Amino acid sequence: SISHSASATGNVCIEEIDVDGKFIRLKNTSEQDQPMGGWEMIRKIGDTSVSYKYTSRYVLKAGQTVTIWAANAGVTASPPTDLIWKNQNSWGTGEDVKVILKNSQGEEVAQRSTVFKT
Amino acid sequence: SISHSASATGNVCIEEIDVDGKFIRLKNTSEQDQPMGGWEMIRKIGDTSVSYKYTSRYVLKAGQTVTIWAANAGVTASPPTDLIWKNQNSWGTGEDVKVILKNSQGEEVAQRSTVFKT
Repeated sequence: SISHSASATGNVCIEEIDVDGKFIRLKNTSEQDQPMGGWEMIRKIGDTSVSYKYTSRYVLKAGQTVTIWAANAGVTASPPTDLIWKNQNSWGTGEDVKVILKNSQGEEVAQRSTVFKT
Repeated sequence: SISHSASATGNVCIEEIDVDGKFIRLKNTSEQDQPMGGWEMIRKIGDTSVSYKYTSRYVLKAGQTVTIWAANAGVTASPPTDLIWKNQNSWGTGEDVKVILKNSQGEEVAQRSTVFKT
């Protein structure tokens, strides 16, 4: 049934898209701090594609994660380890989700999918 | 530079191939505990395809990671969290790796890559 796919071209990799639809977690695989200012994260469930734009001064430090929770998730924001998506609630479950991460230029530096079949 | 790849058709997925060359970590993303008896990890470096056959009754519980430590790594076994690979030592650095998980039937349930390009 469940099927996962992933890719990366650098330090940051998308680690998990929650099956219950409450968070998206990224991680810095490298040992070098990655400035993520101006980066973008586009989550596409079918037709809709919602984009989270990182703050101008964000730095995902080495070997550490960032968990973008939804507003309805019930988890408060404690940056930098945890952040909250502004004005976007849970995306839901059962639908194919694909999350694309884009740098400041606009290239795709990472991806992750969760295609459901039956 | 460094690239990444991943695939999964079930609960168990491969989470990291050590760049230094000391461990291969998996995880049971789903809530279902997975019976992992007789499964095999074919770590394909270049031509060689060394493989680790699992115990008869090992089970990866929900949201639980297993790390197949090398012999020369220096970490003692502490099952079920960590396990050791018999007489395999280090993969090395700068080597393109591919670790393929195999179920008891012989099918592939996971995949990971770490293609290094200067």
